[PDB]
Amino acid sequence: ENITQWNLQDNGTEGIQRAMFQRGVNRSLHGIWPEKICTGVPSHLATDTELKAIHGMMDASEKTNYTCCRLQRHEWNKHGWCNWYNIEPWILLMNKTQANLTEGQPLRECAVTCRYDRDSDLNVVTQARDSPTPLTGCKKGKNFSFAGILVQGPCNFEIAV
Ligand SMILES: *[C@@H]1O[C@H](CO)[C@@H](O[C@@H]2O[C@H](CO)[C@@H](O[C@@H]3O[C@H](CO[C@@H]4O[C@H](CO)[C@@H](O)[C@H](O)[C@@H]4O)[C@@H](O)[C@H](O[C@H]4O[C@H](CO)[C@@H](O)[C@H](O)[C@@H]4O)[C@@H]3O)[C@H](O)[C@H]2NC(C)=O)[C@H](O)[C@H]1NC(C)=O
Ligand SMILES: *[C@@H]1O[C@H](CO)[C@@H](O[C@@H]2O[C@H](CO)[C@@H](O[C@@H]3O[C@H](CO[C@H]4O[C@H](CO)[C@@H](O)[C@H](O)[C@@H]4O)[C@@H](O)[C@H](O[C@@H]4O[C@H](CO)[C@@H](O)[C@H](O)[C@@H]4O)[C@@H]3O)[C@H](O)[C@H]2NC(C)=O)[C@H](O)[C@H]1NC(C)=O
Ligand SMILES: O=c1ccn([C@@H]2O[C@H](CO)[C@@H](O)[C@H]2OP(=O)(O)O)c(=O)[nH]1
Ligand SMILES: O=c1ccn([C@@H]2O[C@H](CO)[C@@H](O)[C@H]2OP(=O)(O)O)c(=O)[nH]1
Ligand SMILES: *[C@@H]1O[C@H](CO)[C@@H](O)[C@H](O)[C@H]1NC(C)=O
Ligand SMILES: *[C@@H]1O[C@H](CO)[C@@H](O)[C@H](O)[C@H]1NC(C)=O
Ligand SMILES: *[C@@H]1O[C@H](CO)[C@@H](O)[C@H](O)[C@H]1NC(C)=O
Repeated sequence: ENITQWNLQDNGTEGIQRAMFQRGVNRSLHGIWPEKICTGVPSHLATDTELKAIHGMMDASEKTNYTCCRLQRHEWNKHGWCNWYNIEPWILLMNKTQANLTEGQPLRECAVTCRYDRDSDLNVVTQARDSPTPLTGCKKGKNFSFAGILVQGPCNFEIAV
């Protein structure tokens, strides 16, 4: 039911993806998304010490030099507080998910957004998730590159039939 999405390295894509490439990071968690989006005052303000505990997750914000904690706080506020109720189980979940992503190619990895590279003739995956979704920037009949791993389809498993 919850969508897990993450960023993948790509020097050709300015922002988080280029920063990950330079830092030798292959996969960095974006968020864990239940159906219910949080509205209003969070039940708890996510501190930098708390958010830093999700080891290896990079901020999408250039203002923190892609470290912590603008993306992390935004994720707790928009998707965390109203569904997890307390910060401790959400940090342990976000951190276990990132620790799993750092290991390499996940069991379920589907492209979300691409940057088509004319030189290598590949759909360089900039964001992926654990379930298939309509693509953005991915060119039809071109193979996908998930932080170096070549896959002919949009997922590292079969969807169709
Ligand atoms: C998918 O995403 C959902 C969120 O939409 C996740 O579900 C949440 O899981 C967390 C645990 O990881 C749950 O948090 C705990 O809630 C306890 C109270 O919950 C009551 O019962 C139902 C649950 O069916 C709730 O819906 C009600 O609102 C009730 O409040 C709460 O007591 C508990 O805290 C205790 O432990 C922590 C430490 O773990 C202490 O810090 C704390 O003081 C206290 O002792 C937790 O906060 C949460 O209830 C779940 N939310 C829902 C809506 O079900 C799934 O886990 C996600 N799954 C995957 C695979 O990603
Ligand atoms: C990771 O991705 C980045 C971005 O795509 C890439 O960086 C680019 O690298 C190229 C080559 O080193 C570089 O090109 C040079 O640009 C200067 C002018 O630069 C100015 O303008 C840029 C915008 O156009 C701006 O980004 C710069 O900061 C700067 O203000 C130009 O003078 C160079 O001279 C030419 O050199 C070529 C050969 O290299 C000759 O054929 C030619 O005649 C000129 O002498 C050259 O074009 C580009 O500026 C970089 N862009 C950015 C954004 O940094 C990295 O290369 C890539 N990393 C890896 C490891 O792949
Ligand atoms: O985790 C993230 C967050 C944002 N982005 C993209 O970077 C820009 C936001 O500054 C935006 O270009 C935004 O595009 P979007 O995510 O909305 O598709 C990422 O790539 N990864
Ligand atoms: O199920 C979903 C799918 C996407 N999103 C948000 O929309 C942005 C673009 O897809 C995604 O980058 C994400 O942005 P965010 O909420 O993390 O700011 C969801 O919220 N839930
Ligand atoms: C991490 O991976 C292991 C093995 O696939 C799995 O048992 C565990 O549930 C995963 N944790 C998360 C947070 O996805
Ligand atoms: C977060 O995950 C890392 C593994 O990358 C682990 O070493 C660390 O103890 C975990 N942190 C918390 C707060 O559990
Ligand atoms: C990134 O991915 C490539 C391809 O899977 C791999 O060769 C490389 O070792 C990975 N880097 C890290 C930091 O795990």
